[PDB]
Amino acid sequence: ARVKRGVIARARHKKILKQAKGYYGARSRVYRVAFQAVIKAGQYAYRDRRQRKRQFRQLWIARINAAARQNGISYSKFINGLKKASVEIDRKILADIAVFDKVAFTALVEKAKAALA
Amino acid sequence: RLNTLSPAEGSKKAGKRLGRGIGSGL
Amino acid sequence: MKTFTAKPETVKRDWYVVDATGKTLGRLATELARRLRGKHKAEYTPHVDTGDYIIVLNADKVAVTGNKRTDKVYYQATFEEMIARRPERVIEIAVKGMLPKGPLGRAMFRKLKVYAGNEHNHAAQQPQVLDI
Amino acid sequence: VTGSGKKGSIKSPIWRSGGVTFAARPQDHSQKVNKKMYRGALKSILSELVRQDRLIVVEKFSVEAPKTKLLAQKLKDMALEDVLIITGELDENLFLAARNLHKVDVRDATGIDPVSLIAFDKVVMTADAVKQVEEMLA
Amino acid sequence: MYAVFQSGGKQHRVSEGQTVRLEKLDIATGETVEFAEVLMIANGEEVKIGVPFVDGGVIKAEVVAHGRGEKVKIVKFRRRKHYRKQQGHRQWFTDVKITGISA
Amino acid sequence: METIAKHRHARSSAQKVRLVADLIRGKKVSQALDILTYTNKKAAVLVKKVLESAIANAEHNDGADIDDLKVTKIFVDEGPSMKRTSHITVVVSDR
RNA sequence: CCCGGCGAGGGGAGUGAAAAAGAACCUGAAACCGUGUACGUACAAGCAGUGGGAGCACGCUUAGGCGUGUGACUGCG
RNA sequence: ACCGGGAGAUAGCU
RNA sequence: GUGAAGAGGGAAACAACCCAGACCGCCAGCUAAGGUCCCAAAGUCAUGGUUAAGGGGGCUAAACCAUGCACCGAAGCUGCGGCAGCGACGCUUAUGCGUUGUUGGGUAGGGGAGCGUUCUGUAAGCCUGCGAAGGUGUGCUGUGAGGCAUGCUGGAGGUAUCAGAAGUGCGAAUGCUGAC
Repeated sequence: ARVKRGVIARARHKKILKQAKGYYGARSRVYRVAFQAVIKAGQYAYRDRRQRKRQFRQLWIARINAAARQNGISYSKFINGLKKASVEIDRKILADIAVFDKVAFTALVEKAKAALA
Repeated sequence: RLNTLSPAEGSKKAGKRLGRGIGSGL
Repeated sequence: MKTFTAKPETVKRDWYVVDATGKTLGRLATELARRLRGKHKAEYTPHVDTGDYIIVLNADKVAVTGNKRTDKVYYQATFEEMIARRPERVIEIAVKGMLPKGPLGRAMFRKLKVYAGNEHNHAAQQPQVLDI
Repeated sequence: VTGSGKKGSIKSPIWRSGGVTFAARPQDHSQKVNKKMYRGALKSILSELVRQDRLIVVEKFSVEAPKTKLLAQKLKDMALEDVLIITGELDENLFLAARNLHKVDVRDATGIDPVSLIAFDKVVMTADAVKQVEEMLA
Repeated sequence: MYAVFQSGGKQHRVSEGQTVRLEKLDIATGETVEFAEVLMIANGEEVKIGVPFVDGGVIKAEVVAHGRGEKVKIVKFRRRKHYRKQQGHRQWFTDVKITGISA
Repeated sequence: METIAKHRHARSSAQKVRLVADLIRGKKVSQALDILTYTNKKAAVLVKKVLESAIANAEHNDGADIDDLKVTKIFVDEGPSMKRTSHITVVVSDR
């Protein structure tokens, strides 16, 4: 019951390669290197799926601090006032408001200052 | 009705083909 | 929706005037570096040159206390001769050392123009008055 | 493999045109089956055929002449086209008539096999064949 | 003129008419859902949130249809020890159309 | 109107013929012939012969206006190995 | 019939279902080598991937925005 | 010295 | 206890130092170690003192001591969604669950559940010249091995469901054959 492995092997190689487009030469043509490149790219993607949260958190904090400093209050004191003011607006929405409309951010910061003491 | 006939559960074991990949154990 | 990202073409960057008359070297340089990076603006983006144009005037008035007046060294070179020949170079080197390394960092640094005299031909750009 | 020489070796399985590592040899696959087991299987198959209305009993099944047309007409009259006619003494006329028809097979009482019974839709066995099978199965 | 509300634990700022992505909340396609948890209402003169979870208004949303997200490949494998472990993931989601905000 | 002519199994290295052909790609026939006349490389003769065959095919099979024909496409490809042969292809068209 | 050296080779006409069957003649992938289109590209690096991502061309999108094509810059590697 | 066979030789480890 | 067989964060870099055991997705929040001058996210925060001792620049605090309130800070905890194992009340029996609590890093190793290629019966059945096998792109689909429909080429075979047998799944053995 001899069996030829050509069809399945070629299909597997095509499946591996099709998800390796654009890897600067050998990595997109040599299977022995293409498989390793794909695995490394997958591992990096897995790590970045978690690092994205950290990066966006840092960006939002920076934007909130930049917006607040225009009002004369540091980011730490601003968020402390918001927490003591009993406001659950997260940092993403704060950054969006700061970059979109400044009136809402002014209201938020003045309420925070009022609630600081 | 040769299609309907099937072995009793547990009578036949596929067996282990060691050395074929990593997801099959050995 | 996706978080807003600064556009490197439609972002408006203004002009400012900074005077180093009796200003601490470290603090003034740090404020200049922070402002040039655009972190002060709400549209701050790490990969976009959103900073403004800041003009530093009278670099010869740089103030440093303690023994650093003579202990400081430059490359050999010393603080006294370097400040005498070109006061702007101290601020330039400080800002370059206090900015990211790469094409974006050098591009942001290029926007910093410093002179030892109050008069400057760049006044045609309507440079705003700023205090450090 | 024809040839020789060990200058490694050319007849190794890895080498092209080399011998097979586990070359097969002519073997036998026959499996022993207990006589009581076989009789029980036959009885179970017969019971299953009976309960499914796939079994037809006829007092006598005879053909006047060894003509396949007559056998085909007789089977058509009984709404049968794929059957396993079973009888006692293997009449020459019936066997000759049914030899050509691919869908119709006729065998003596002692020639019944599990595969033949199961594969064919309906099984027709004469009363004499019924008695012979009953005696055989004990 | 918009509103900030919390649905799946992550706050969303949504404008009227525009559809917004939300977690797979178990509700029939036809029925509309009211998001009483409104964390901010925005207008020409926005009303501030004196008390958390302002109850001055509610938000109407309509689930046009459910569905699964885009295929994502995860490789828990690491250390380059010559093993492959690829798994597929397709997160559930719902696109809800919000029309009308109560101040 | 786009005539094609090729020479198969040319007894010349593919790289040299490519070098010769690249000098005339996108040019016009009138000056392409003159450029090929003084090219001392051996492949120049073969390229000129192929171009002449292309012009002959265009003028005979197709309608007219040999003068305004342009070398829209020209290339050389590797051929069977006995040493490597080459296949030369030239396309001449009014546009 | 024509170019080509009365060669090789090729283009027309024609047979043929097909000449995407032409005697190197069923099907004809990969490495390798070429032209066209779009994008980026230049001090050596040591990785040349990955999250964000403008810009650059092409379609949908009333549009906004979306996918596809490359990937300036940027966190990590 | 070379060719075919004992020989898919024998212990060892890679 | 750490690696072997444990990811992640901090100590500039670094297996041994500290916190901390990665089921998966989220552009959600709260924390441990360590930090809040820029590089780089956080106090150029307050109180009473010492001072010249300081990964890059600079530091008169941007160095140190003690106190207070804050913030950043990981794959840690929590919020939503999704999958699987296991102990348990109930119908349910061959399974759906109304659920509950907990678990889901992992080499060697053991156990369990699966996809895929050839042939044989099913099969003188089904599809198929209104287009089979193969080649080549697309979309859908399954946690995966895979499956399904279709554009072009291909131009005549493939085989459903259920069972039986393998010369059965290549990434390297200075492997062998052919081509570059």
